Amino acid sequence: TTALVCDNGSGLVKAGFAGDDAPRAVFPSIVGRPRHQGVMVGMGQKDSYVGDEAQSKRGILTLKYPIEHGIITNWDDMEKIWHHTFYNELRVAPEEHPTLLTEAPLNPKANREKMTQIMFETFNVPAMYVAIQAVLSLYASGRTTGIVLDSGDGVTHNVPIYEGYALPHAIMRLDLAGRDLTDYLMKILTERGYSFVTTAEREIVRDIKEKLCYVALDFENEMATAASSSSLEKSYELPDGQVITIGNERFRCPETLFQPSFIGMESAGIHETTYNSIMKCDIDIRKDLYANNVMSGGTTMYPGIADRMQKEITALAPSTMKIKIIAPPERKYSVWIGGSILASLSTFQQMWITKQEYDEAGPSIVHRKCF
Amino acid sequence: TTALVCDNGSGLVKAGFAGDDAPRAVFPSIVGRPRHQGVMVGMGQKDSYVGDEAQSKRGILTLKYPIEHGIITNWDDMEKIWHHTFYNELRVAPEEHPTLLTEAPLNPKANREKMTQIMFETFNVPAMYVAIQAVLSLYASGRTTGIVLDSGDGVTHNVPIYEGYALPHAIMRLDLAGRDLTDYLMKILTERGYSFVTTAEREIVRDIKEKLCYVALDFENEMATAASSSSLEKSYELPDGQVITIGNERFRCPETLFQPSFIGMESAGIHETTYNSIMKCDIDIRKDLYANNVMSGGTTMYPGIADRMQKEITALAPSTMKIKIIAPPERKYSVWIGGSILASLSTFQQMWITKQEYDEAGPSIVHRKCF
Amino acid sequence: TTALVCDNGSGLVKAGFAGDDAPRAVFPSIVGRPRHQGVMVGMGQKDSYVGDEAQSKRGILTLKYPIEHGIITNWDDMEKIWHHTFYNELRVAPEEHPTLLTEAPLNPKANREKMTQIMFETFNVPAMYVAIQAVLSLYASGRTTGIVLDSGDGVTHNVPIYEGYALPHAIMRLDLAGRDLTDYLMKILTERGYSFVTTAEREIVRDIKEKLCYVALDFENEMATAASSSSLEKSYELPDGQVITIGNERFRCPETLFQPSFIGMESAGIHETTYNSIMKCDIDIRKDLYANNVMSGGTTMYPGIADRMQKEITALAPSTMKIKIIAPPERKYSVWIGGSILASLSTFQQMWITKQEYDEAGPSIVHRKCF
Ligand SMILES: Nc1ncnc2c1ncn2[C@@H]1O[C@H](COP(=O)(O)OP(=O)(O)O)[C@@H](O)[C@H]1O
Ligand SMILES: Nc1ncnc2c1ncn2[C@@H]1O[C@H](COP(=O)(O)OP(=O)(O)O)[C@@H](O)[C@H]1O
Ligand SMILES: Nc1ncnc2c1ncn2[C@@H]1O[C@H](COP(=O)(O)OP(=O)(O)O)[C@@H](O)[C@H]1O
Ligand SMILES: [Mg+2]
Ligand SMILES: [Mg+2]
Ligand SMILES: [Mg+2]
Repeated sequence: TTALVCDNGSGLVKAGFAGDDAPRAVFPSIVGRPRHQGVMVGMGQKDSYVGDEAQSKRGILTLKYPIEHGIITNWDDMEKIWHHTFYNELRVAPEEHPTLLTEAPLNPKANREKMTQIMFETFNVPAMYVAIQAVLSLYASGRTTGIVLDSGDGVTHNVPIYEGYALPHAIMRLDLAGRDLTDYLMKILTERGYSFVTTAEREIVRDIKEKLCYVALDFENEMATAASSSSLEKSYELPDGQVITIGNERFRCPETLFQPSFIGMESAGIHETTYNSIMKCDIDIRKDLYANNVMSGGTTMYPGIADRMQKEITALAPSTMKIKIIAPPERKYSVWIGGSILASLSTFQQMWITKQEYDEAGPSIVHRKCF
Repeated sequence: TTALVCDNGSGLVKAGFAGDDAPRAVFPSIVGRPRHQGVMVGMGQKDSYVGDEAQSKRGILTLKYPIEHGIITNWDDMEKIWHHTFYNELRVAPEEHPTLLTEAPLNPKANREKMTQIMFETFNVPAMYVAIQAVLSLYASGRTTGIVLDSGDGVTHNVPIYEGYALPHAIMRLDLAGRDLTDYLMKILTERGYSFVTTAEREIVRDIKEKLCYVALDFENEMATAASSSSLEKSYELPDGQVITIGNERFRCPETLFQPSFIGMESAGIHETTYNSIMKCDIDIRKDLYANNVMSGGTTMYPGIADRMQKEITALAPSTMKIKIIAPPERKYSVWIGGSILASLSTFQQMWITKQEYDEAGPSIVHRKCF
Repeated sequence: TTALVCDNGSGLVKAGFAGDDAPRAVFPSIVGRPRHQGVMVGMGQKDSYVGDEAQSKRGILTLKYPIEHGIITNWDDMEKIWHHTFYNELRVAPEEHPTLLTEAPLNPKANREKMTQIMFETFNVPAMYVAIQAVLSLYASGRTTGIVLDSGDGVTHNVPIYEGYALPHAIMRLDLAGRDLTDYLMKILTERGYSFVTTAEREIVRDIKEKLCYVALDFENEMATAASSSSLEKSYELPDGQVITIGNERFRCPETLFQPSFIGMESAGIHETTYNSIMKCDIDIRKDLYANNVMSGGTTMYPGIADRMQKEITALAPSTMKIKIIAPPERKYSVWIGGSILASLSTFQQMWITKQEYDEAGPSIVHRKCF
């Protein structure tokens, strides 16, 4: 039976069949419920819309993300989304196909406990597993060593690995990701006048960000150049033809990745986070982590991010050494690609949590058998 | 049993059977009484006349409209109109038939309350319903989405709808319609000495308005042209042989719809009201309302009005949009046709207010079981 | 030289001198112009009227508000109102006095840019300063640690301030204020038949609101009480001579504050906004923010709103905390009184913006020498 690799990301749900090389389907993880009053008798049915249907019709809906910082907060929505992805997207019976999920490190235990409980008692999947995301990212690159910086929609996390051996005492999780960047872009935009408030309008600010934002290579220089002239301005068209124009916002918003004091946070930037992640590990493996940075996750698709991080980390690490910022072209999907790779292995097929094992031991097994 | 549709307008009662595509009865909504002595013997009885039997004898009658501005102001006579419709036009005792009525939006509660009270207590219909006029207008075109502009005889109101979900904060009503324009035409006809002072002469002026008037496409150019030439003047023959000739009145009277300050009202024209109603809707759907602007009501029957709405909304709205005014050729009965379609839904048979329910809860039930 | 303090309200301009106890002059911020034509020579002159004189004659004027939601939309008329204050109400040439102004938070930048440019180029004030309204609101009360819930005529906003160190990432600004409550009241007064359809009658609805609206401590309970008994029905006398009776509108009108979905808005009520603004702050400072909720703004004078806010917030904050609301009688002028306090301090004299500094650096200096 061909396994399934369901990466229940925090912003987008990626899914597909093991043995493939790209997800069968992608779509946002939003459950929309109508907000106004229905007058047309015999029309306006389907009290709730999920996925792309609620994405397009968002004018009359309220968009709820069930995942808030990588931690599933509302469960009824999550069950809804899993049923949707299994049936109306993949179009297969879950009770015959192994599944492989993904989770962030340092998550509350009840999260994955209930994840497995749902998978086994609602969908009756024959087998399932819960892998960490950076390990799959490091498979997707095809490596055994490296330090993985996977920044999704909810969470940012470093996870140094060396020759297959993870070093949990240096894993660092920094809860600052794409969603916060959009919520700060929305707030800065008012300086020009534009007011984006409703839940739906976050999905227009998100597109503005995805379309126009780029991380600076020298923040001070970019501010100076922007102030000098309008060379950096770019105009965007709302869904009402009205055109908006943003200048230095384009690189002020991503800057928050490196100076979380923009959003008020105390944590340090991602460059210092990765550096301090390297320093905590054993001194004799630092050489192969300094030289094997491997990015992942969507948030790392801003132009100029790689050069900026190269410069910023090299301004920290000892000069004689070499820092190499590997950025796979499809890093937006590395976790799922690695999941497919893992589910392909013959050696791995002895590590499944089978329905008999779950029935014998109970939900708590998923902690023992899973990293 | 078969239901009845009774679109009790302010100018014309349109009553018939659900299923047909036309009203079975169409008579004016007036109730006349004699203002002269009755020296004849055994002749001139029936102190009051109703409908066309009143119109044909308007020589010796005083005409009254039981409905004014869409709020019923004389129930003793609206009862006579209902009695006439049921018993002489459709020729059916209502006690057997479900009855479907209509009321304009923002129209006081104590109006439909007393309408329900009358229908249940006096005629004793098995069940009934009060559907808003814009919504039926929207069914008649079979659409799902658009901004409905009804311009009846006494009220002009908009009701934006997207995918079936109405927006109560964008329902803008403008009580300027056919009777205001009839009175204004009577006012400006005095410039040429034509003095129409009574009610019968108001009916004659209403026929003048229907027969001659048309909406200008550029008011200042039309005024200059008419003032500089006789290309526009037209004639009409009164019911005693005298012949009248009118000029720029023809397009001055309709223009009041786009400039109510012609009659002292401060509100905005119909174009501005439509734009404001759309612009109170969510940004997500304005692209779909711009291209689905419906029309209805008798007063929008002027030749070239659709072109003027096109021009005004095109000038007002953002340049990157497709304005398209939907003007069905049969749009004089659009509300009634929509009602006929609505009453013939199997899903709508659960929406009727049944006699037992009103006996239980009372007139206020209409505020619950009806829009 | 006594430095004025000109609080720029959206609905009421509050002006006076620094050091006083309360404003020397108060007058509404509207600019009116007649719509009809003059017929008698030497009468009905001076096409434009401003403020209270426009209020007095509003029967023949069209009334425009230069400010919308706190953002000066009509500069040509705000200039006239500033001229009016300086040269008729206070009756002092401004170029002899430092002039302290105010501005709401999260307010677009070009707004205060031009607000400074006009002040320095038309009136040529020797100095000036543009404070925030929450900081002044907290000055007036003499505290140092509070979260001001300032509800005005254009903007409702919270601002947590602790020991004088603001938290710029927690400030919230909602575009719901007195004017929307007035508009919703004017709409729901059509449920009874009263039609208020002119810019002149917006002020009659405004006074009906100010004089008969009150907030319910338990919305559903008050609705039941109103339906069951007429004890909540009170009558009012319109200037035209008529009389009106209003039942449950009296509290249905201010309820838009706590369930903004009544006016089609999605955002959360004021109590939820305050709770969120307190939950976005550091952990250890919430204890003192809970205990110093300082109210302000005219919209907050609705009887029963302090109690309502305290009752509602105590259901969100953990039971162990001592939620307090401070509702001084003079909370309407709080911002101006705070400005009067600020201008008199001896430590403030250095942070003025002087004519020479503006000349050397232009309007951009406002973002640098203020908050
Ligand atoms: N081309 C892009 N440029 C910038 N940001 C992007 C791009 N694509 C996706 N993102 C960001 O990535 C987030 C969603 O994608 P993703 O990182 O993969 O979430 P997740 O892994 O949890 O499924 C969004 O916050 C979005 O801002
Ligand atoms: N061809 C026409 N041209 C101009 N005005 C018209 C035309 N037909 C009807 N009207 C006007 O519309 C009014 C009646 O239209 P109607 O839709 O039936 O009003 P109601 O809301 O009561 O149903 C009349 O007063 C008449 O003046
Ligand atoms: N006692 C009151 N009760 C209720 N509303 C009031 C009261 N006083 C003023 N208002 C309303 O608040 C607004 C004026 O108050 P204000 O705080 O000064 O607005 P702004 O800050 O913009 O100057 C007006 O819309 C008015 O209707
Ligand atoms: Mg991810
Ligand atoms: Mg009509
Ligand atoms: Mg204020």
